[PDB]
Amino acid sequence: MAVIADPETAQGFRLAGLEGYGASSAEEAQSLLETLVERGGYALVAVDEALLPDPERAVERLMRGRDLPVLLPIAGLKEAFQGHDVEGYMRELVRKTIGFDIKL
Amino acid sequence: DDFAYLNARVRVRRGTLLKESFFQEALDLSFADFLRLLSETVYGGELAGQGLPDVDRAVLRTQAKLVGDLPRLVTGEAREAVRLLLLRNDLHNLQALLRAKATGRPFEEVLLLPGTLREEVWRQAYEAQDPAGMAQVLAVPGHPLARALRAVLRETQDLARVEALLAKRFFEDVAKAAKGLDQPALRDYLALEVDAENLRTAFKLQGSGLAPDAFFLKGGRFVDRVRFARLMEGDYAVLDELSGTPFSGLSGVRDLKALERGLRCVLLKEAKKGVQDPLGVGLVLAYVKEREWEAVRLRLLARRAYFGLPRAQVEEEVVC
Amino acid sequence: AKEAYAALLLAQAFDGPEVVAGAALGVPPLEGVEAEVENVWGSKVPRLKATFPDGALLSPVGTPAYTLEASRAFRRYAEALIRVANTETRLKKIGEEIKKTTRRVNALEQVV
Repeated sequence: MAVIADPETAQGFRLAGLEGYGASSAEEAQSLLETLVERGGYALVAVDEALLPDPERAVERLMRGRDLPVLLPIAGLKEAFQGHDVEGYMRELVRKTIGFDIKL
Repeated sequence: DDFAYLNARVRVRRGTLLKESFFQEALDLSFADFLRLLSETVYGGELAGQGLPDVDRAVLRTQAKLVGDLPRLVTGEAREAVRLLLLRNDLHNLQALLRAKATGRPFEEVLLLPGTLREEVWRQAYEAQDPAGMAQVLAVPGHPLARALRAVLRETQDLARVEALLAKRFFEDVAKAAKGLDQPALRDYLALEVDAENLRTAFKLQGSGLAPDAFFLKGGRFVDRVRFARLMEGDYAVLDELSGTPFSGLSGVRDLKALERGLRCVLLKEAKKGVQDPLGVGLVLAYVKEREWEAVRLRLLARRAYFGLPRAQVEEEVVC
Repeated sequence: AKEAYAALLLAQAFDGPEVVAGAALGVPPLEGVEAEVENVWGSKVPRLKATFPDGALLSPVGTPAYTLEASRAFRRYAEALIRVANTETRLKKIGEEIKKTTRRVNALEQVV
């Protein structure tokens, strides 16, 4: 596994026996995501939310087959006071995923 | 040699510490006021820029400049009695180098915060055909590691069971070295500390059920083998049994966090008693442990100030 | 996430950041996490799980008393990540299958 979340958060990831990085800079982290797709760290990547709103960009540019880096829009510890709209993230999942803007 | 010479310098340095109104007014700010309030005090002598590695490097450098001096400046019985306070750092560096030699990751891998030994010994002590040679080049004369690593080196060259018996041998050797000379305020302190150490070891090894008496040591007084076993198995009236001891408000505590909070508070309370002996070793003890309490509380307040955490997350951690 | 972040911040606040970094650099990367077939609608999607050995913890009597709690916290954090991972890749596959069927219905009607 691998993340590119924050330069402070990845220490606990390495403490869990798990590769993690940190840049906190969006274009530089997109470059790191490019070279991390290329050195594929066990097919699972978590990318920070307010570093890349969408993690899909590097894989949809390079690797249009097989979806090997499973990309997760992970959060960070700065917004661990509020969570920043879990269910709003699910509403944008539904709208991005089937095209239809519905609520309940 | 002379305790009063070191004690004068330690009392001067104890004259300059941070008060309670500092963090009580630094309990609610936004990290720029933190940089502001740390621009004035003696920790600001090494603050280079701004940000978290700057603050951490400043705290470690000021602690090495202001605390790591007193293992020097005396010679003989005084340094043999004062070196057994700030010696956890040497164990951490030595076990990091031990696991780095047993792993294969390069010698420039670890960061190696300063303890009591100069780092040229560390640079020289990685290449050795015999790990007894590593302990020999590590050996400054009356050192506890210099006579503990060669003590439990008598099985193999480089294993992890060696490291576990190294930790146990270190604890019992520091307790025996406290018993082996005359300081009436440090022997009881190290006995209470190693009692705290194997008590919280028993708390953080609950639920497993492996052989406890191989992990239990000797050198404490408040606990024994049967309380250790009945604390490793789950009933906590034995933890409620400890009354009269300075484990006073610590009763009915289950989780690791509140446990370690209570143990750190009782260690700082019983280690602040060292003004009882204003000539011997008690005052430098009450300086060093108060200094590390102030340093780690400064670090936690730095983390809260930067990341904007609620003060209700920190309020329980400035209680003592 | 909130609980593991609280545990990590209190961990490397009371204990030194250098020694918890050394404990992080002593732990192996725990290799062997992998992904296998879910052949839903004739389409393999990878479900993921890890190995995570629990008996061989490096010094369970750890001279840092907070790296064990942070280790369990980030272990539960990585379990939450892999569960959300193999939930949402299934969700995205079902969603693109719905839009593929919908454009095939509308194309077949409006063309042939």
